[PDB]
Amino acid sequence: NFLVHSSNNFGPILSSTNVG
Amino acid sequence: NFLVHSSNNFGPILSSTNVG
Amino acid sequence: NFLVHSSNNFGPILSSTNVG
Amino acid sequence: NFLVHSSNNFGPILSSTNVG
Amino acid sequence: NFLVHSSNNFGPILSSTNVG
Amino acid sequence: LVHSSNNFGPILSSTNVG
Amino acid sequence: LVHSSNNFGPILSSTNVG
Amino acid sequence: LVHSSNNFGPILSSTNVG
Amino acid sequence: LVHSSNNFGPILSSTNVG
Amino acid sequence: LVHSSNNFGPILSSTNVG
Repeated sequence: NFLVHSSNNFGPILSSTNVG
Repeated sequence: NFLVHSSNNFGPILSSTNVG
Repeated sequence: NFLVHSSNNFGPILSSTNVG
Repeated sequence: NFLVHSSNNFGPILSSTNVG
Repeated sequence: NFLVHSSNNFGPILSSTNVG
Repeated sequence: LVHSSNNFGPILSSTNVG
Repeated sequence: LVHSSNNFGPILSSTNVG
Repeated sequence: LVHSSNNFGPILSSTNVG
Repeated sequence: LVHSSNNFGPILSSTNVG
Repeated sequence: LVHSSNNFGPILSSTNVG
């Protein structure tokens, strides 16, 4: 009996975003 | 008995977005 | 007995988006 | 007994979108 | 006993969309 | 033994120059 | 034994120069 | 024995130069 | 024995020069 | 025995030069 919401929402990976 | 929502939503990978 | 929603939504991979 | 929704929705791969 | 919806929806691959 | 698999293992992996 | 797997193991891994 | 797995193990791992 | 796993073990690990 | 696990063990570990 869970009746849960269980939001994991964001999981981003901004790897090596070599912004200049 | 789950009755769950279980939203994993975003999972992005912005790898090497070498923005100039 | 699940009755779940289970939305995985986005899974993008913006690999090497070398925006100039 | 599942009765599930199980939406995997987006799975995009914007590989090497070298936008100029 | 599944009775599922199981929508995989988008799976695009915009590879090398070298937009100028 | 039953499944509803939605697997995807992508690669995207080689010498990517910029 | 039942499943509803939604696996994905990506790689994105090689010599990425900038 | 039942599951609703949503696994993903990514890698993103190689010689990434900048 | 039941689950609702949402695992992800990423790596992101190699010689990253700057 | 039931679960609602939301595990993630990442690594991010290699020779990261700057």
